[PDB]
Amino acid sequence: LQITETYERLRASHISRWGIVQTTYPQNIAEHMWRVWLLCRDWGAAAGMPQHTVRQACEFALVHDLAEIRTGDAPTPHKTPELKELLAGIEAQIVPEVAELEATMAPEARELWKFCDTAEAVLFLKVNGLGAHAYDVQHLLMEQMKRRLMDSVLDVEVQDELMFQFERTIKKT
Amino acid sequence: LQITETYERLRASHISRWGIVQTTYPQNIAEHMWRVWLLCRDWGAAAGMPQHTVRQACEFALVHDLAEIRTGDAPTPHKTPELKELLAGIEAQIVPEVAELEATMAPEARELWKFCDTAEAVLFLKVNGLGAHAYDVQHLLMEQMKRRLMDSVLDVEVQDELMFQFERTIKKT
Amino acid sequence: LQITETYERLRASHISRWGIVQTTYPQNIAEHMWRVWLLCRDWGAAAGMPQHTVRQACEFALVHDLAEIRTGDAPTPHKTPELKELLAGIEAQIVPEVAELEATMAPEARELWKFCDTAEAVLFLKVNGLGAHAYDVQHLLMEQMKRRLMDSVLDVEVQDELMFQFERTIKKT
Amino acid sequence: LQITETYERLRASHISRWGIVQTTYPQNIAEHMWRVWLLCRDWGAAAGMPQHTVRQACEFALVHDLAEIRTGDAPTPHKTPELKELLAGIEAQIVPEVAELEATMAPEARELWKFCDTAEAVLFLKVNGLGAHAYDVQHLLMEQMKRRLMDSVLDVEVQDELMFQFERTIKKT
Amino acid sequence: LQITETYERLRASHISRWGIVQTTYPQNIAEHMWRVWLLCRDWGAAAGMPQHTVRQACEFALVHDLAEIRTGDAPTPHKTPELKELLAGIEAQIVPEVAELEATMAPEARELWKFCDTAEAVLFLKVNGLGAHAYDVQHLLMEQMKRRLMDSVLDVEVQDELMFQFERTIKKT
Amino acid sequence: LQITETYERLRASHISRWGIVQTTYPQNIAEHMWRVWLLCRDWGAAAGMPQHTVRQACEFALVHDLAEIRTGDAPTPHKTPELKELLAGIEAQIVPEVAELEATMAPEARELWKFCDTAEAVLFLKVNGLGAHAYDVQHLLMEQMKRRLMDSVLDVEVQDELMFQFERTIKKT
Ligand SMILES: Nc1ncnc2c1ncn2[C@H]1C[C@H](O)[C@@H](CO)O1
Ligand SMILES: Nc1ncnc2c1ncn2[C@H]1C[C@H](O)[C@@H](CO)O1
Ligand SMILES: Nc1ncnc2c1ncn2[C@H]1C[C@H](O)[C@@H](CO)O1
Ligand SMILES: Nc1ncnc2c1ncn2[C@H]1C[C@H](O)[C@@H](CO)O1
Ligand SMILES: Nc1ncnc2c1ncn2[C@H]1C[C@H](O)[C@@H](CO)O1
Ligand SMILES: Nc1ncnc2c1ncn2[C@H]1C[C@H](O)[C@@H](CO)O1
Ligand SMILES: [Li+]
Ligand SMILES: [Li+]
Ligand SMILES: [Li+]
Ligand SMILES: [Li+]
Ligand SMILES: [Li+]
Ligand SMILES: [Li+]
Ligand SMILES: [Zn+2]
Ligand SMILES: [Zn+2]
Ligand SMILES: [Zn+2]
Ligand SMILES: [Zn+2]
Ligand SMILES: [Zn+2]
Ligand SMILES: [Zn+2]
Repeated sequence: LQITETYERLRASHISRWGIVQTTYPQNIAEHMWRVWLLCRDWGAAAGMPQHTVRQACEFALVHDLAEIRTGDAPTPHKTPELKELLAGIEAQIVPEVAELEATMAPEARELWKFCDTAEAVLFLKVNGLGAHAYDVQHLLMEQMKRRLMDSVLDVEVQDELMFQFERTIKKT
Repeated sequence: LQITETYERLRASHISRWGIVQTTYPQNIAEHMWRVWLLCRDWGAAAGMPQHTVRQACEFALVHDLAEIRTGDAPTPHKTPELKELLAGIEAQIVPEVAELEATMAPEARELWKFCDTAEAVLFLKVNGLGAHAYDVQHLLMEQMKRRLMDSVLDVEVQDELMFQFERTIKKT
Repeated sequence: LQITETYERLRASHISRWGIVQTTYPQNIAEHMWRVWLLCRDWGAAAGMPQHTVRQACEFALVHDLAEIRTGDAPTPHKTPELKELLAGIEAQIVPEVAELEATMAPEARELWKFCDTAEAVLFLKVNGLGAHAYDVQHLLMEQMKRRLMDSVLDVEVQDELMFQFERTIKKT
Repeated sequence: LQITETYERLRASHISRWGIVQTTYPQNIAEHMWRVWLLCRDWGAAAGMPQHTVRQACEFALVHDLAEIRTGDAPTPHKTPELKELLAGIEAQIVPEVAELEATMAPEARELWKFCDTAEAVLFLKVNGLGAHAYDVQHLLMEQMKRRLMDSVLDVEVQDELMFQFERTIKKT
Repeated sequence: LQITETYERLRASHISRWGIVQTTYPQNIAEHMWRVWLLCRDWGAAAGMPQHTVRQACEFALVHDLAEIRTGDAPTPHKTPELKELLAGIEAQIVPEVAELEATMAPEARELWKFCDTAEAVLFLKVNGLGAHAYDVQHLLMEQMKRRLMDSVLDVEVQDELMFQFERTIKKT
Repeated sequence: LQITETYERLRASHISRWGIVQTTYPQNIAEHMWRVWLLCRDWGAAAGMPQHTVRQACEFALVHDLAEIRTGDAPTPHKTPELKELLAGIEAQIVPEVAELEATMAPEARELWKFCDTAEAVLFLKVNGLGAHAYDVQHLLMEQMKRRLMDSVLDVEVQDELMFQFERTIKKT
């Protein structure tokens, strides 16, 4: 069950996202993780967050979905609290090193990562989603991203910078 | 959570299989279910199974993966007994009519359907799988299909006809 | 010429539709037939049509394009009366069992199937058509579907239910 | 019915070949016609055919499938003599200028074009065909190409040069 | 370095355009060159340009990007004067016969070809571009095409006919 | 010319590799950079290289191809010394921060990165290359990778560990 080999980790590019949403092509988790990393790096800096916090978010961004090489990527609405509890234990056996990183993340780093993880998905669908359901999902994700950010421990000035940058970015995407 | 609308059921063609395996294109569950239906129809008849049994397998084949419109399609190795128990309850809320059909299926109809469901996957990868992992998955599925068939309640003559037809079919695929 | 083998019938998923129209991906006839079957099942029931009629439409839906495994799928405008007459004889040699089903279909079952066959195509292009020609084809098909329905033997109440459901479905597609 | 507009002729790149054969992507008739043109140019010259003959083959190569913008591309085995007779009249209404060119082609130019048209298809499948049926089609086409060439009016020395070049080309494709 | 073999020239269909722009699929240079050829043929005739000029533009259209089989297709904004000077020498070694044709082209033939080369790209993106950057590129190309045409040696009546036909064509694409 | 905005950097996933090689799909530079990063991380550690060296290789891996968002990805054989000299100056204006990182890299970090950059390409083609040219490119890259490694400043024990891991990985890919 545990992922221990580079040949397995390389299969990040074989793991397709958006399994219940029509898209122009099957996005893989490697391109997703790179883009989330980029957002954490750029937007963490734009928001003036401490370097140690941005570094932690970026480190997690690059590995956070590796368990999906075994589990597959499952749709957000399907990940209820009960399923997430079961998946957390399974994922900790698959990638214990990722579980350890997740357990060490500071709340501010976690909230930067989560904002960027959802933002990347909205940005992806803006270009590559097809049809009414995909459009609804894009907009639902954007609402969820904003609600989570607003209720988070991030300072309001940081929240505002993240939304400033998100909106500038999506307009040009 | 429950799927009640035709516009949702049409999204069977938006649900991608093989989320952890490299393939030439993203196969959807609609084409999968049609092909499983075809195999149940043709191979149930070739094996001389009673018409009522073949009909039940075929009816289930056409709807059996509909819950994935909500849950996504998850990889076989990930569906452990504990996860399947949780998924069974969730899936019964998503598509109660499919759960009712599953609970009424005769063992012989279930075993025909399961053979055909796995055979379809092997046949798909024979053409459309890419790389060493996909090749291994194709062959693992074929071994699992044979083991399940051999240990099933189907008469040995039926088992042999199903394997006769499977092998003739894959040679020409 | 006759299709007699399961390995050939499985090639339904190798037969590409929309050969003269730009689309986001090549839809095959297996996913098309599954979706037409679904529409016949759901919309026949919504319209209160007799169970025997809906069953006949659904049975035909699952096999109706099998001859295309040999002939290819040809564009609707190209299928003039003279070509259709020639194709009918060829198709009857390719899939005599499908020709027999077609010759037994009740008019109401035929009109349900034809409505759903065209509706599926409109719905597909709504999501997956690309460019001005594809848009025109989508809208032409919708006009043809409505005209055929209005001139059909189906009761006006059935016609209205079919259009009610079609319009609700396409809005959400 | 007649194609008269550049916007319609540009849809050559919207017309997909291989409608009954699994391929890695949907090849269009524009890339096909360019490649057939290239083969006529290069192999006609290699074979020492008169410039006027090579020019005629090349001119036809660039337009020969334009009627498919209306008719679709249909599979070779389906084009029986009776269907071809009907299609010839339809195609002459669609693209009268192409029909006029075809009626003026010298036999040697026609045989160069036909060799190259089939060779291009073999070469395409060598790279992009998927599965056993596609492999069989590739090899059937190669046999048909050779038989037609051997029975043609082309001098044996020309036949041999065409096969010399075909075999060198496919080895490196 | 020099391209001398048909198997290499056939790789025109392996050379992907739009390497920095999101598109629905990877357009190759063979389909591009066919479409540019078509535009030169049709629009040169519509504009009443001399047959010898249209022929020269068409001949160049069919081969003009062959060096990209070695160099790759590079984005227009990246091709600065300094890079183009270096590329011109490299391309002349790759395809000396294409360089010779380019050096013989009459200015009016060159301007017809260049208009059509850019028009084809705009028309392609109209259908197949995805996202805001692709939209901007489509519109930038259209502005560049118009500016080059207006400043060219082509008579104003020819310029107007080319724009008349371009606008009619894109409206229907 | 300079890339300064997150919306531009996100277009890493819009930049297609393998522009002159047939592949099953268009790989983008984001998935490439993630995979190169992974190889640097895993294989640098397996080889016992100092943490500071592996970190530097990994940092560069994640950004090293960003200039291609403007320049496009060009084929290795085309990047002659003269072209690389010109590109180095252009790329330094596009992404000065990447040029600064490149100029600070220790030789051992550079050689780890270069090994992994080429290995990733071989591994990609092993799964996704199509046809004889792609096969030749895969094997040429593997020979180039080995020659560069053997002539590098890396200790022989490090070279051997890198080849040990590469060969184990490709066998399972
Ligand atoms: N509302 C939604 N409906 C369907 N799919 C969704 C939704 N939100 C996110 N996703 C996708 C994105 C990833 O593939 C996966 C979560 O990482 O789920
Ligand atoms: N061993 C396996 N590894 C990865 N994927 C697999 C395996 N077996 C089946 N599948 C896929 C097929 C369906 O998408 C889904 C089950 O219906 O899982
Ligand atoms: N007006 C039209 N123009 C082009 N293609 C069309 C049109 N109507 C239907 N189709 C397609 C759908 C199927 O592939 C096939 C008929 O089943 O034709
Ligand atoms: N034996 C065959 N089976 C299936 N398809 C075939 C066969 N031969 C040619 N083709 C395809 C190539 C074009 O799409 C079209 C003829 O131009 O038919
Ligand atoms: N402004 C632009 N940005 C990005 N890509 C562009 C632009 N203009 C043209 N192209 C593409 C089309 C061909 O692939 C190639 C030139 O033949 O460059
Ligand atoms: N020999 C070769 N022929 C063609 N393409 C090649 C070759 N080697 C590498 N590549 C590709 C990989 C990247 O897209 C790009 C370099 O990063 O060039
Ligand atoms: Li999807
Ligand atoms: Li997959
Ligand atoms: Li199409
Ligand atoms: Li095909
Ligand atoms: Li692109
Ligand atoms: Li490529
Ligand atoms: Zn994620
Ligand atoms: Zn199934
Ligand atoms: Zn149909
Ligand atoms: Zn042809
Ligand atoms: Zn060009
Ligand atoms: Zn690189």
